[PDB]
Amino acid sequence: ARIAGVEIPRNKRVDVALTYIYGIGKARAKEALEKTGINPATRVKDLTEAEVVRLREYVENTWKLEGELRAEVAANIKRLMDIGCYRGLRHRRGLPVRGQRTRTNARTRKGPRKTV
Amino acid sequence: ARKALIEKAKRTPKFKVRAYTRCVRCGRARSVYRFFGLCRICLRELAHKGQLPGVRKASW
Amino acid sequence: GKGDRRTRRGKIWRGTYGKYRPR
Amino acid sequence: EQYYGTGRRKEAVARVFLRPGNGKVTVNGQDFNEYFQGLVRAVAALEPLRAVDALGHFDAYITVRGGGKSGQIDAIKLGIARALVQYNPDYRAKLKPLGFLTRDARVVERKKYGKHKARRAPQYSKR
Amino acid sequence: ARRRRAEVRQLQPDLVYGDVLVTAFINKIMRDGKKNLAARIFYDACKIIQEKTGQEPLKVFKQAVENVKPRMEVRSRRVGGANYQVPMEVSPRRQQSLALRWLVQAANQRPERRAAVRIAHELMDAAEGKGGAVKKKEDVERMAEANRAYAHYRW
Amino acid sequence: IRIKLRGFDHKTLDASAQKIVEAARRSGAQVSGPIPLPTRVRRFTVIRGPFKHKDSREHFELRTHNRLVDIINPNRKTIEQLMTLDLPTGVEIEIKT
Amino acid sequence: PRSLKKGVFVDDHLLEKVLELNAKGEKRLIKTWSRRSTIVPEMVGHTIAVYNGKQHVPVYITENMVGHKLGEFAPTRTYRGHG
RNA sequence: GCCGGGCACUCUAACGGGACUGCCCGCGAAAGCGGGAGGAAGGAGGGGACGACGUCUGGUCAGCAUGGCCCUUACGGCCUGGGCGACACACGUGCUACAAUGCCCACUACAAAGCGAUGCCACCCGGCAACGGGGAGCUAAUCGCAAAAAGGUGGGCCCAGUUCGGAUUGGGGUCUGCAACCCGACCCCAUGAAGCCGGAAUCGCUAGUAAUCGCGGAUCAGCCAUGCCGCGGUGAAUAC
Ligand SMILES: [Mg+2]
Ligand SMILES: [Mg+2]
Ligand SMILES: [Mg+2]
Ligand SMILES: [Mg+2]
Ligand SMILES: [Mg+2]
Ligand SMILES: [Mg+2]
Ligand SMILES: [Mg+2]
Ligand SMILES: [Mg+2]
Ligand SMILES: [Mg+2]
Ligand SMILES: [Mg+2]
Ligand SMILES: [Mg+2]
Ligand SMILES: [Mg+2]
Ligand SMILES: [Mg+2]
Ligand SMILES: [Mg+2]
Ligand SMILES: [Mg+2]
Ligand SMILES: [Mg+2]
Ligand SMILES: [Mg+2]
Ligand SMILES: [Mg+2]
Ligand SMILES: [Mg+2]
Ligand SMILES: [Mg+2]
Ligand SMILES: [Mg+2]
Ligand SMILES: [Mg+2]
Ligand SMILES: [Mg+2]
Ligand SMILES: [Mg+2]
Ligand SMILES: [Mg+2]
Ligand SMILES: [Mg+2]
Ligand SMILES: [Mg+2]
Ligand SMILES: [Mg+2]
Ligand SMILES: [Mg+2]
Ligand SMILES: [Mg+2]
Ligand SMILES: [Mg+2]
Ligand SMILES: [Mg+2]
Ligand SMILES: [Mg+2]
Ligand SMILES: [Mg+2]
Ligand SMILES: [Zn+2]
Repeated sequence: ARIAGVEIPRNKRVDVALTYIYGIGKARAKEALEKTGINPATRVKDLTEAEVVRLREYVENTWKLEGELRAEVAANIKRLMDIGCYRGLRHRRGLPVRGQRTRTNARTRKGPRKTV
Repeated sequence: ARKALIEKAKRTPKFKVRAYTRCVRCGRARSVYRFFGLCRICLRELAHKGQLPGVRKASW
Repeated sequence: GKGDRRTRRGKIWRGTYGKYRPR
Repeated sequence: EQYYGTGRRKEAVARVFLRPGNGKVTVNGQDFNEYFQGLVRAVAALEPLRAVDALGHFDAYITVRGGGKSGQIDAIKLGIARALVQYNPDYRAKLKPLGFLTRDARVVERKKYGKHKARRAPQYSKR
Repeated sequence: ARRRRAEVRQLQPDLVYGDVLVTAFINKIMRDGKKNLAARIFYDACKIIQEKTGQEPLKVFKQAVENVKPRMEVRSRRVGGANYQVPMEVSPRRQQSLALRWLVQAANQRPERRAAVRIAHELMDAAEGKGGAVKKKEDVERMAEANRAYAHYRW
Repeated sequence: IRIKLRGFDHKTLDASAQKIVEAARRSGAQVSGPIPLPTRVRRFTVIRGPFKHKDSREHFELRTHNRLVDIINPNRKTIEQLMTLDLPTGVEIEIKT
Repeated sequence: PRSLKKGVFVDDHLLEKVLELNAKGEKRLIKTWSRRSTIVPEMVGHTIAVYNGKQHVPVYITENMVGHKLGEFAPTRTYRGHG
């Protein structure tokens, strides 16, 4: 896989493709293409192996991405769950965490309706 | 909780956040207009009587 | 869009400002 | 030297000035086609001059206030028509059959309490 | 409705062809009261049936209109314990409405990606007696012909 | 040189808005007329009954009409006689220069 | 959250009890109604009884659970599920 | 419109006029009905205010009033905390969507009604930003809220669970407030769920209406407002 650890979509503009990475959004895309002087409009198939490794090297070195990103956030909930925080019990009982009503909706955390 | 509440309402509190308006005519805690000092019920009652200066029904 | 805060149309909906809707 | 009619439509008010000249038309300090660009509904505002063959014969200074671009357009369409009737009283024939002198009181209806809008009622469920 | 028949709204003739029928067509195209876009959408297609077909746009439009206008339709009527589909002539008023409606409806069924083009090609197909716009009219007519049995049931 | 006239009822505003303007028009000399400024309106909308019944309200309004008059060429014969004027209860005045 | 420019909030009266005990060496029990408080570095190792509206809940504080509020460790609701 | 100068025009806001089947043809015993004219307006001009005797032993002893019945170291009262915000589920009203008649960025137009002296806050500066420090005007047709938005011009996206959609969560900040754990809003980085147009069934609207677009106000420290009361922009289809 190309960058970073994943193979971003060839045939799209280089800035959109990057967002197909866990950890890089629209902001971080234009932000990587600034500090490398790479045209935000060009199709990924049309990068130099030079442009590749430059764009490659910045992104991988500045930000935590794919695997490790998931890993910390995991550990972040891991600890929150394990200290017995209120936000912990909500993760451990699988319910929502941010002061939403649960009497209705709440589905995205709860899952499909378990009818009775 | 009633008369002790209209009375608790006027006295200056333990923190200024706790200021709440009580309709000066009947003591209603809800729907109290700043301009008159009244609740939407008394609002209508005094008005209909014609004891509210300059106040009249809107028709457009 | 109208529910998407990170856009122009989105912040007009809320009636607030930011990088995604400047004043 | 000049001919003025008052044009109204909705919240839009039209101060229109007819003056013999090439056929130049101006709204709020811009050329007509600049101020109404891409508005297909525009070219019809300059209709009453076709009612009496005035396409080239007059110039126009025009201010406009209130409403929107198409409410402002209909006011103009009235005002230049309004202004012609003074420049030549005999122009009444071939202006009334076009309804160019008449102005419609058609305006946005009051939002009514107990409704979503002026008429859209809230949706209702019995059983 | 109940008291007196409705007064048929006379439209403003379109500014590009002076036509009271194109205007109507526009409105059936117009979503959300955004006529400006719907006007262009039509007008662009005129340019598009100009490119691919060198003759008057308005001419393609009016024949296609005529080829989608249905002369008969069946219309419901429950006599007894069944709802009998009675055939009736379509008034010129209604033919136009259904034709203009199906034109746009069939137009929006097309796969080409821009609204201007969809209108163009369906008008290209409709004036030449092809397309879904007709596939609706033929359907409506066979349905009517099929029930000449119940033809005596006219109101 | 400025007179400002403000009340809740306009038919008593225009009475007093003319009366002050007649006075200065008497004792010299310039009256720039009773110019009626736009009214500032505070509507009150309220559910009719004391309990529930949301889809039925009543509309009340309060009209604070405005007036302005300009006595331009002073003539302090006006400076004394205005200090004695018969301006009815429901109306306020503000005097500037 | 609590505006960074201002303070890190602890109810005056409770902070003192921790600090008094710090001198003497901790720890007795601390019945409190201070949910609005922040757990604060001086509090580690103490055992604080937080009022959840009902009970005084015994919470041993650790080096890991510092930046939070107290009441996050005294649950306000009892829930065992349905059915 | 910055100064002279003017109130003509737009306007502001009070007092009038005007519309009455009054005129014409006609059908009619009449009242009226079809048509014609003049006229901005035509046959109740559009909308509003306004709801008969009664019905529902309708609703509200929790806005208030009130008979009576009941309590008196308490069924009264003061406080700190919590609950009213729970969640195997079911229903009502809604918001935002599933996209190209669309999404996004830049530049560029045209409303109205309101609101505002520990109030709205021009403008300048620090900040990606919410905001923060300066600071002018306005008891407000003067100053501010203020950009209206859909629209127009240009450019990008190219039919993809996507540059559609913005829920869920992680991390970091601003503000209001004594205090945002339960339980506020907002800003930013990252995460980017369901959803490809909805089963039986079912709602609204007859024209400046429906649909779509933004703006304000009441309550109000802040706000869970996508609610409500209004306001304009654009603007249909159809009634045999
Ligand atoms: Mg990404
Ligand atoms: Mg909750
Ligand atoms: Mg009482
Ligand atoms: Mg409060
Ligand atoms: Mg109150
Ligand atoms: Mg988006
Ligand atoms: Mg939409
Ligand atoms: Mg044009
Ligand atoms: Mg409207
Ligand atoms: Mg409702
Ligand atoms: Mg109901
Ligand atoms: Mg069809
Ligand atoms: Mg005059
Ligand atoms: Mg009649
Ligand atoms: Mg009963
Ligand atoms: Mg009672
Ligand atoms: Mg009683
Ligand atoms: Mg509740
Ligand atoms: Mg359901
Ligand atoms: Mg809702
Ligand atoms: Mg729903
Ligand atoms: Mg996905
Ligand atoms: Mg909170
Ligand atoms: Mg996306
Ligand atoms: Mg799916
Ligand atoms: Mg698709
Ligand atoms: Mg849809
Ligand atoms: Mg549907
Ligand atoms: Mg069915
Ligand atoms: Mg109706
Ligand atoms: Mg306000
Ligand atoms: Mg607010
Ligand atoms: Mg919430
Ligand atoms: Mg709003
Ligand atoms: Zn009251």
